[PDB]
Amino acid sequence: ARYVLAEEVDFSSPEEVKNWWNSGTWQAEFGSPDIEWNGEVGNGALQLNVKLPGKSDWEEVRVARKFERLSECEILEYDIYIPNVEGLKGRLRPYAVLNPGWVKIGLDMNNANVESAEIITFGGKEYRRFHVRIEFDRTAGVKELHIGVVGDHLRYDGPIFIDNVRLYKRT
Ligand SMILES: OC[C@H]1O[C@@H](O[C@H]2[C@H](O)[C@H](O)[C@H](O[C@H]3[C@H](O)[C@H](O)[C@H](O[C@H]4[C@H](O)[C@H](O)[C@H](O[C@H]5[C@H](O)[C@H](O)[C@H](O)O[C@@H]5CO)O[C@@H]4CO)O[C@@H]3CO)O[C@@H]2CO)[C@@H](O)[C@@H](O)[C@@H]1O
Ligand SMILES: [Ca+2]
Repeated sequence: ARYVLAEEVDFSSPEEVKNWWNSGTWQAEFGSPDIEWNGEVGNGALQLNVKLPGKSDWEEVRVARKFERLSECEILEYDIYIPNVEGLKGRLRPYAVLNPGWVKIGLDMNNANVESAEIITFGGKEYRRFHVRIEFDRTAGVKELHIGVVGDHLRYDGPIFIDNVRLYKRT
């Protein structure tokens, strides 16, 4: 099948951040501010301030945005960056959800142990980089994309960044 890019969010400007909201948590917490713009990471990225205790297999924080063409789309991609602090252990289990309908997509398709990760550099600082690619079916009536950042025995108190959110549809 062939696809074109329908929507893309690169967070080049802080005014994009108002389109995103905190859609909840599960066995994890947001700090304050929960979500903010960061202009160094990714030349602009969405910064989630999180606290994951690292005691269970599913410790989730979630952000969301409306996308008018979401019901026409079939592939989602995004990047997650985590500061390359020494000693971090555990697994990320990132996924996403389409709503209305709370349609969970990509469950356990992009899981990554943090210990053996690609790195990327911004501003002379290193970040662990995790790419997420999810295929799904055209889903009628959906209008919101929720991105779920999930830790699995990943004890971490600090920022996690999202960037390069891309949605593709068929030509
Ligand atoms: O407010 C918005 C929205 O929230 C809804 O509630 C959400 C809630 O906030 C959470 O996001 C919750 O999250 C669940 C995930 O969707 C998913 O179901 C996840 O499933 C995991 C599971 O926990 C477990 O880790 C499992 O591990 C397995 C593994 O699959 C394999 O079988 C292996 O062999 O065994 C292990 C161990 O058993 O893997 C699953 C993923 O594949 O569980 C999360 C915790 O429950 O989802 C809720 C919705 O279901 C609602 O309040 C809604 O009303 C509201 O709109
Ligand atoms: Ca960016």
